This record gives sequence, C-alpha cells and structure tokens, in this order.
Amino acid sequence: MKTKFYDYQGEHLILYFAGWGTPPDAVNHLILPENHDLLICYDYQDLNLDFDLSAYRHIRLVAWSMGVWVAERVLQGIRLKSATAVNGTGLPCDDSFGIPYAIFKGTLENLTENTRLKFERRICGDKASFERYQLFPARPFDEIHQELTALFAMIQQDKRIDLIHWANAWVSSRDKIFTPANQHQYWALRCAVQEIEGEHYVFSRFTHWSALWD
Repeated sequence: MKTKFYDYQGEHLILYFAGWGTPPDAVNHLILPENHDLLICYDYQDLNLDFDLSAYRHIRLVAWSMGVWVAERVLQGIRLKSATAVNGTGLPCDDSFGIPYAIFKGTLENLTENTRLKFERRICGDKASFERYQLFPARPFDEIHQELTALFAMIQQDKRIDLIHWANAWVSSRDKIFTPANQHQYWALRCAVQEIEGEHYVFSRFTHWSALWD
C-alpha cells in the first residue's frame, strides 16, 4: 500500500488507515500531540506496509471505514497503545455488520468517475459537506478502481475477525456507507462506542488527533 509520513522526530506514532479511495488530505487539518509522528496509510492494492515501526514506543491506531478491516490484517501482532475505529467494522462486506454485499458488488461493477462522485456525496451526506470535500486532491480513477477490486476480493476471501483489540469506536448518526445500526451491532460487546452526529466522513468535527482516542 501507499504511505505519507510526517516526521516530527516523535517517540510515538499515529497510524491512520484511510477509507477506500479517500484523499489522505482528509485528515490534513488534525493537530498532532507533541512527540508524535504521523503515518497515513492508503491505496489498499495489497496489505504490504513498507515502514519500520520498530523504534516507536507507543503506537496510536486510527482507522476509517474499510481501513478498519485492513488495519486488523496489517497490525496483527503489533503492540498498540490504543486502536480507534471510525465508521468501520471488522466485517466490511456484511448485510448486518458492514456494507451490504449487493451494495459492495454494485459499487464496484458500476464504478465510473461519475458514480465515484455519487459515492463521495453519500460519504459526505449533504451538499455543503460534499463541496468542501471536493477541495481535497482526488486520487486517480484507475488507482481507486484497482483498490476497490483488490479490497472486494480480499474481504470476500478473508472473513476472520478480532485480529486486533479495539479500544474505542466512533459511530456517525447518519452514516450512509456503514449504517449506524450495523456499526453498533459489531462494536456493542467489543469496545467503547462514542456516538457522534454526522456522516461517514466526520473528521471535520475534529481538530486534534488525540480527541479521537482520549
């Protein structure tokens, strides 16, 4: 996969796993706590993370949407100080715990540049939110089509759960991708759930990374 590394010479690391096809800049505005680096992970063509995690003390994981399922694969076995899910579950292609199968299939089979914009509208909910989101650099279409293809295959092949331990999960009240009912159903007995009013993209309600985990 791809990475963007922000080097603050920190002893600790923030690991952020993006949603499918989403711009890394979606979290650009978030302020880091002192003594922390940030590594943005995205473009899940594969599950390979070419980054040395070995020298860091604490690692704070934040994962959005399909990034949750991915993070469970990539960080299985790695000691994390905390792991935070944001609008995503361990079962991302699931009628009851994630995105329903027919929707996952239909999104991929009908993906064009036009329908990509339609999906982003649903990520954002309202027009105002959508128009602000469109100020972010758009990743190339061929890249995100290849990414959804690999994700849909791997998720179908690999239905394991609880590969890492989650400390908390944020659930948006009006999430149209991972519905709140499906999120609550997955996280209820796993971790602490913070309910927030908003949509699938909810990082415009945050100014500081640390507010996501504390």
